[PDB]
Amino acid sequence: SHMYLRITNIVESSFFTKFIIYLIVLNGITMGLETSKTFMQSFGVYTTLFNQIVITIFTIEIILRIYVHRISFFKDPWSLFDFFVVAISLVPTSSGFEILRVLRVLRLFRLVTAVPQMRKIVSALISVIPGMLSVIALMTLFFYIFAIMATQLFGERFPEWFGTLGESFYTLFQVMTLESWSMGIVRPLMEVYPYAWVFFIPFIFVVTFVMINLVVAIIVDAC
Amino acid sequence: SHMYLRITNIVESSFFTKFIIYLIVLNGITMGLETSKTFMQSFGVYTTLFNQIVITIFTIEIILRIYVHRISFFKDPWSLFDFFVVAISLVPTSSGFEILRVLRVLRLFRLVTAVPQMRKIVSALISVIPGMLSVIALMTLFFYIFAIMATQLFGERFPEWFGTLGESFYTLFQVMTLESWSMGIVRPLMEVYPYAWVFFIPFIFVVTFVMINLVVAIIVDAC
Amino acid sequence: SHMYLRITNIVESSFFTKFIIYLIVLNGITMGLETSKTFMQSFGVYTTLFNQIVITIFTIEIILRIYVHRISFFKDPWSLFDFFVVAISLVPTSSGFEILRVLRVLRLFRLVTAVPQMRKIVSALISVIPGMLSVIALMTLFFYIFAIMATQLFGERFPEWFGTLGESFYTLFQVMTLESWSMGIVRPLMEVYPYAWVFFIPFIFVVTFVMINLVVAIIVDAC
Amino acid sequence: SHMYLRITNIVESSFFTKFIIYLIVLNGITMGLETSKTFMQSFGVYTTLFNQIVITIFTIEIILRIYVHRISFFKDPWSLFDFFVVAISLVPTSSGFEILRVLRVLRLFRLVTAVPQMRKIVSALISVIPGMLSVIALMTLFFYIFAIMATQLFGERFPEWFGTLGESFYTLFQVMTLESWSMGIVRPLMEVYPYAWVFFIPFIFVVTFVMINLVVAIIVDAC
Repeated sequence: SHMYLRITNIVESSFFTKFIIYLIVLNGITMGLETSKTFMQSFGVYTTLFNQIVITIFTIEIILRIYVHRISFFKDPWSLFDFFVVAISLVPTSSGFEILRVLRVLRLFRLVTAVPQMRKIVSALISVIPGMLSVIALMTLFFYIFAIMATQLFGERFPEWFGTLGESFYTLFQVMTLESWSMGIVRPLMEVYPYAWVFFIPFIFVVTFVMINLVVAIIVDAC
Repeated sequence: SHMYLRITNIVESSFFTKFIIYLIVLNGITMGLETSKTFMQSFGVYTTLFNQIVITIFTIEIILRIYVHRISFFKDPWSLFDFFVVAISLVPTSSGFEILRVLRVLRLFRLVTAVPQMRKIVSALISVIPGMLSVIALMTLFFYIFAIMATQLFGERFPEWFGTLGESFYTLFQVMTLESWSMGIVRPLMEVYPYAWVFFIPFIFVVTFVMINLVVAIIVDAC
Repeated sequence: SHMYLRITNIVESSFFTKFIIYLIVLNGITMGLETSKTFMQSFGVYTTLFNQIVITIFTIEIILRIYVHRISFFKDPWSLFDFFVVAISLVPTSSGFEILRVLRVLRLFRLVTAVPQMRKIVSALISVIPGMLSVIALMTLFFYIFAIMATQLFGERFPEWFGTLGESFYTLFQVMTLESWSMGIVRPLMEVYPYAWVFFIPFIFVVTFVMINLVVAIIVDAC
Repeated sequence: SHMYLRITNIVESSFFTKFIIYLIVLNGITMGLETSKTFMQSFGVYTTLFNQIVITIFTIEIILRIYVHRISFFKDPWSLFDFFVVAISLVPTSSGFEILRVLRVLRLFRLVTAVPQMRKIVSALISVIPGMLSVIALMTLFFYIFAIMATQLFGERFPEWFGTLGESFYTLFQVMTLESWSMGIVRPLMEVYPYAWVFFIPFIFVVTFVMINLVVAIIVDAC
């Protein structure tokens, strides 16, 4: 435990944290810049290397933290995130699709993990998630039922919006958000199915009512 | 109570319920695939056969439950649903409209009945319904008053959106959801009726205020 | 007080009320019908006379109520409404504009006055109005300030939406409701005024924040 | 305290305040008319003259208040506003941009300062601001992360909406307000990026959930 505690002193050290938070904010500022074609035609490679540096440093740091915690680590939501967020950043710039190449910017999310209050907020938000799964389940069931009916009621003449179980899923979500649901979807639809309003108005009521209730439940049970 | 009790311990059995819930999730998955033209051609008839089976099994099951409960059953909302939902699934594939054929997917709602907690949610939600009928009535009255005025104020030059008492009902509901209410309806309407904004702004106010007051009456009462 | 109390017995009588509520619902049903060109080409005049009858009866009834209450009447919000709602219905079908001819249907609103619970609801809703005048004032001030700035910043090149203090008032309200504020108004506007987003985003924040607060105040102060 | 106290009893006087509030509502009305080209031509110069007068009077008044308070004044938010608001009104009509010329109508905001209750409202509102900076920070971080990813995922083929870190910022805010988010942006985007819905639906979820959780944290804490 000499080398160990010698490390634990660095890892648990203040300098360490602040230093990582420093690279987060420094790297974060560099990715908004590496966004400019112009800037990349100047300080282009600079930013590229600096990004390679930061990631190395972050791998070292992720390793050091594994020593000091080991099993305790792979049971920490926050460390697990930082783990997978750096691994993605590790996948070679080439091969497969550029998703990984873009998901890379997900590292700036470590400024939520590497900073309390942010952790508190995020924790507080998520705390509610579990209490809504009963409703979130009821909803997804509802959506599935209707998406199926819409695919087989309008997918024929309106393939763009309902030709597929998934196309219907997307359209029904757009209707839920109320986004041009009438001018954009139901009016056109009615030019062929005069009673389509019988399918959609009720759908907008249930989904709305639930959403509203879902919130009134949270507010109400507390105070 | 010889044959009766034999029937009851089965109907009232754990196996029974779970077996019914299993057919729900199986038929449910099957109707999702039955949505695919490809699968329709590559695994169709079997799916068609499976559906007929499920419904048969459900009729047997619905009968067994009326034995074990009789008059108790017809007074249970949850069973009444399961009743009418399977009945709809009974009407022959042909004849009349295909809605009865598309309405069958409504059986997947038995998973709300056959599963507690789901029952609780749906119960919790509906519990509020009656506590809003006063407002829901006031609103519907409001809508009727305005739908009539708009039909006779704009239906002449704007048949599509207000030519009928019901077309006005639809448009006013769209205005309530605030969907394209200005670019879509009022701006165009004003190209002919410069003061039309005198009709719609107040309407959007009343309807909005009431909606909000409605939700505020709900959570406030809780704390 | 013999003839008087003899009247007061009729006016305060149950039969009376129910009888007026009967004509309300009967007349209300007739105005939704008198909405159909077809129906008016059949039972056309019938409905016309029946509407004349109802209004006469309502004038008698309004007179009888003045006797029984006198000064107490012109201090009753509900009676005052019924008063002005019938007077409008009294103005000759001809002369001036058809507004009066259409405002006529405002009488069906007497089913809110002529029925408790409806009265309660409406009373409960309005109860809050006075407590929001401080905010409603702040808002209108805000709107006036911005409507002025927008008229003089965009009315030049965008006269349809801001060429007038009032055109700007309408557009700013549409922006508040968030109705195609971006695609419809700001994007187009930015094709000429690159920083227009500096005027509108802040406007959407203030207006939104306030609206939200305005409600959180109500909810919160109670329980 | 000879000249000082003479100055104070005037500045601290009822007359003074009311006189200032009177000029606000007068100048306020005047700027509404100054909005009319007709009035501009039919009553213009007088209006122009009146405005110069008002501002002079307000400078005198702003000076008198710094005497009576001195260092106390510069530490008062309400007076600081009135200060900077009149200063802007001082910059010569010409030179630079006309914004300083349009920003003058911001003086009508002194009616929020010069009138209590208005001060209270604005104070009550702002009181909450600090109690949300944790979330407002988390959100802005979120927006930055996504604005960067979208600029490099769609800015190439969709310059208008995502070609710049800031164009993406604008579009993502529009998506947040849910304005044309589907018909307007995602549907079109999918014509090239079929999985783009994987980016936007989750974004609309996080942003929505947080917004709601935000308002729920506010009223709950109150009861």
